[PDB]
Order: sequence, then C-alpha cells, then structure tokens
Amino acid sequence: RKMAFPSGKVEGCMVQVTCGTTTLNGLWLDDVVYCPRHVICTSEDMLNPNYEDLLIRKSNHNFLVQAGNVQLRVIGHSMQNCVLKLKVDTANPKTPKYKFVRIQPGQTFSVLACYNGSPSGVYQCAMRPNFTIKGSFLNGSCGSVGFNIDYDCVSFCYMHHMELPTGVHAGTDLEGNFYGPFVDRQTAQAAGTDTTITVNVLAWLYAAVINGDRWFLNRFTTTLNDFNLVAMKYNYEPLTQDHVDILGPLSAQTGIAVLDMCASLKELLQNGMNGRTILGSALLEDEFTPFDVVRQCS
Amino acid sequence: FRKMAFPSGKVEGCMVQVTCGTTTLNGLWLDDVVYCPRHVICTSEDMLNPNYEDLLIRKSNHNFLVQAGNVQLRVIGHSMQNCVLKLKVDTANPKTPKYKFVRIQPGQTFSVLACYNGSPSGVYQCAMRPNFTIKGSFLNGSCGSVGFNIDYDCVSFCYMHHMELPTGVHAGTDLEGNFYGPFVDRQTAQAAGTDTTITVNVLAWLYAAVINGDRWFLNRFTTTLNDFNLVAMKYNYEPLTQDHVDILGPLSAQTGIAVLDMCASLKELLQNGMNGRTILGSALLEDEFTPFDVVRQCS
Repeated sequence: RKMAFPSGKVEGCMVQVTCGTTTLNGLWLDDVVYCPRHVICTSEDMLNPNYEDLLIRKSNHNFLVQAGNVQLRVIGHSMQNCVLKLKVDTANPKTPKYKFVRIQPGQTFSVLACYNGSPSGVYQCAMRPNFTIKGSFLNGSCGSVGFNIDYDCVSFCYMHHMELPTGVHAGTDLEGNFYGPFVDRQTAQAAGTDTTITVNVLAWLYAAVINGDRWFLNRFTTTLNDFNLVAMKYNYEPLTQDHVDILGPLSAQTGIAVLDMCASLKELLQNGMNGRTILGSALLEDEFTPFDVVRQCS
Repeated sequence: FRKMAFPSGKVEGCMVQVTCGTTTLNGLWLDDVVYCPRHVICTSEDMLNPNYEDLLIRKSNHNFLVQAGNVQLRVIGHSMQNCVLKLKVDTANPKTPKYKFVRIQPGQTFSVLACYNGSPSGVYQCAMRPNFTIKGSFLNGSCGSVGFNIDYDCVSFCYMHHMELPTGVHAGTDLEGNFYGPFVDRQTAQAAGTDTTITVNVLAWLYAAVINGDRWFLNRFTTTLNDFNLVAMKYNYEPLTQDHVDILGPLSAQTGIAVLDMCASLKELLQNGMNGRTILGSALLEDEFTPFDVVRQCS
C-alpha cells in the first residue's frame, strides 16, 4: 500500500494568501510565507505575465495572509524564481526543523493537499522521469507542498502550480524552480514522453515476492547490459550499478539476486502478465522506491 | 483517482505509549483518559488463555507507565471496557481535538496512523472488508494505533489495532473495545471468514467513471434490488442494503443515473464479463473507494 508521512508538522505551516480575486495556499516558516507567484495575476495576466512588472505594481498591502482566523501583516515581499516570499510580522511558532531539497526523478514524497489554507488530504507521489506528478489537485490547491520526513526534520521538495491538459501536475521546488520544462504562463504545455522508473519496478517486484506472489520468477539470468538493452526498448529508464546496490537489502531478504529479478522483469516486458496480477495490480507499478518498500517490508 | 488519507496532525497529538512490564504499545490520550488494547497487561504466558479480569485485579495504578514522548503521565485510575483498557491520568491532553467514537460498517474507509512506541510513522487509507479485516501495514509494535475519519474538524475514531491473522490481514476493535468480526484477543487459532466484494463501493466507482465521461457500460435495463442481490451473491459480491442505496443518492442525483439502473449495469458486467474494455484506465473494478471518497475527489 502507498503510505504517506504523518502530516501534522506541515499542517501547522499552512496559511491562505489572497491578492485581488485570487486565493491560494502558502507555507509559513519562521517569518516568511512562500507561495506561487501567480497569485498576483488576473485571469488576463495569466495568459502572458511579465511577473516582475506585475510585482513592482503591488504593495505589501495588496497581500492578505490568514493563518487560521488570525491575519498576519505582510511587512515585505520579494520573488525567487516562481515563488513569492512574503515577510510577515509574526514568525510561525509551529515551524518544524526543515530543509528545502530538490528531488530527483524517481523519488517519492508526501503531498498535503490544501484548500484555503486548510489541509484536506495526504498521499504519496513520485517525481516522474518527465518531471510531472500524478497527483489529486483541484482548483484552490496551488501552493500545497510535498515533503519527506527524516526523524523530525521536514525536507520540503515540491510546491504545486499547474495541471496539464492530460491531467498530470507540475510545480516547483521551494526555491521556485520548476521541475521540467514548464513555465507559469497560461499557454498550452505538454510534457516530454514519460518513461518507467526501472529501479522502482524492481523494488515492487521484491515487495510482491515478500508478500507471497512469485508466479513471475524464473532462473533465466541476464547481464546488466543485456537487461538495459531490453529496458531501453520498452521505454524503461536505465538501471545503474548504484541502483543494483540500492536493491541489495531487498535481494538479501528474498534470496533473489538483482540480476535474476532483472531477468524476470525482462520476461514480463516481452511476454506480458498473461491476465495475471501482481500485488493486485494488472500493471507494473513504479511509484515505490526501494526505501519505501523496505520501510514497509520488515 | 488516488487513495487519500485524512491529515493526521489532530491524531498525532493524541498518541502516547503504554508499558506494563516489558510490553509497550500505543495508546490514545483524549482529555484525561488513555485508551489502549487490554493485552498490554498480559505476559507471554498469559496469552493462550488470558483471564483478563483476574490479570487486571492484580494490577495497580503504579504498574502502568504512560509516556508522552519520554514524559511520564501519572496514572490515577484504571478500568477495562470490553477489549480496551482505560487509564485515567492526572493531566488533560491540551491537544485533544473535538472527537467521537463511531463503529463503522463493512465497506467503509478510514485513515490509519501507524505508530510505534507512541511515535507516528505513516498514514494510509484502509477499507474494512466484509469479513471484518483490514489490509495495510501493521508491524510488531503497532498495536494501539488507531483508525479515523475527519469531518469539519471533528475526528471520528473507529478502529484500534490488535492483531494480525495467519493470512496477513489485520483485526481490531472500535474505541469501546468491541472487536469487528468474530475475533477474540487471545492467541488461539483464528481464521478470517471468506471475503466478498464491496458492491456499494464498486457502484460508487462506476458513478465516478460516469462523472469523468467513461460510461460505455451504461445500458437501458433496470433491476429490482432483490433480483440484483440474488445474482450478486453468485459472483461473491455483497448484497446491497437500503442504507447502501441511500448513500448512493448524491452520486445518482449528480449523474442522473438511478441507483437501480447502475445496479443493472453492474449486473451485466458481472454476467457478460468486460471483454477487454477498461473503466477509468483499469481492467479490474475497484471496491475500496466509497461514495464519500468519490464526492471528495470528483467535486
């Protein structure tokens, strides 16, 4: 099952930001509120925004920040890439230990979907190789964040900006740099062709074996290069030696060598699932990392 | 569509640990009471056939170590309600949310905050199966973790974790300590009943498909409810109740597809099996999204 991190440390940081007719979510850490810079645009501005130009024309008073029922006064404002940083008169007393990280494609995070500064739901997402995420985000969700938690330190890695016409989602890191070749302009945008996260599919096949599902195994073995030739053919990402090492502990637990699991994956791509399921899925799942599997399989 | 858990913060602030002897499990601290599974009082020898009343008579307040983090909360009273121990403590939890204790029906979903030694580890959505088990991640140390729904800032607690069956599925109680299903808290051979498909949730998923414009399976037929239930059982689907029909009301109004017409559509899929065609990008029907889950994600 996908499992999210407990969200309380992030819930205490969510606020609402309004400018003009537009209300979205912001993240309140110490005395700064971070939010998507498109909060400043009208529906006409979004068609083609010169963001600086819109920004020079706003004052601190054009921003209304609400934390619960209490208003926070904006004393300053600046822009870092596609993120607005609103300095407020009150530091957040509930600020957790935190870091801003830019995540790698294939890594997972928890998303706290929020509307009007109020948390609604929590779920796991993976950063796709084409730098989109398959999330659940409706009107009003912009500025919701993604994060991982290590002990009590929250590593924020995503802030939500956009939904593409295909229904997938795009956003930035907390420095305001988009994942992927996207821009915060209301013009038609498509992602690059997506590919399957090979190391994650392998981690998930290990989870399946751990949970008793083993129909897909064989004694066929393969070399790493021969596996990658097939992976490339089927639009799977390359598997590196680093990935092989990362699968080590799962390989030890099941007694199935990484390259033997590669050989099983190769057969599944070439001759499909035969109307069978793995872990209840009719598809090969690639949104669990090795770390996500081992955290649940012990 | 994604399985989405509720934000867990309101429950995180209620999790404590409870130790009796060498056994540490999780407890739920609401106001000045901590709730936890009564088997915290058992030794390894007590578990094949525990006499819980006699084991508890032996215990005193001073035998229970309740800790919020590493901070001990003094126990000032203790009692047992069904399979739950209630420990009155000297401090009322300042983080107590508005809450209620509810007993859910099979098919209903809830979020689980899996915890170990009083420390929350992860959160995920669960459906109570018709056989009164849940599937999900509950490792050793998870007993006393709770399941809940949140409505308008009120936390409805519905599940407290107790056991893992030989098959790998999980069983537990409501917060009044009454088990869901035929299970008893003793280490005896216990088996889950045969499971079935949650019909009302499959119907909700079909409404979600229709909302999204995927509606090839809609037909011109209707059925009576009795006729549907008799057929559904031959396919290992649960029979529908009047309450199931009522909870489908909002989706039927939103789509204009009468509940009994959707039932006739589902009856056809079951009999004349979907020959290759998919629904919402899935060749299999989903049964773990409730009518409430669907309204939240579609609207």
